[PDB]
Amino acid sequence: ELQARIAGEQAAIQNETTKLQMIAQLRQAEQALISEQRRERNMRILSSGNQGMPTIQ
Amino acid sequence: AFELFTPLFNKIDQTTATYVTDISSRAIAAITPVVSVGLTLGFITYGW
Repeated sequence: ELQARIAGEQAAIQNETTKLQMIAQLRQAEQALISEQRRERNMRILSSGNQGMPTIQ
Repeated sequence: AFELFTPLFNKIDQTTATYVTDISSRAIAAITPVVSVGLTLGFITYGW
């Protein structure tokens, strides 16, 4: 019974390892998404579809 | 749309009208009657 308990404990540590891998992937995805938002803002400022300009009055 | 030279030209035209054309018109209109009568009377007097 103690051997099987220790085996279950190893399985739990395995699960934590998988969870940490998943957290690292999510971290990378979040950084990529922040970069995408930055580039969306940049595109919106510099878009050639803009039609406005200051008016002389 | 892009409108920069139309507003600028209209602004400059307004400045030239109010400050170079109207002032000249105001001065000439004020002196035209008086100078007219004075010149006519001077003509008569000098002739005599």
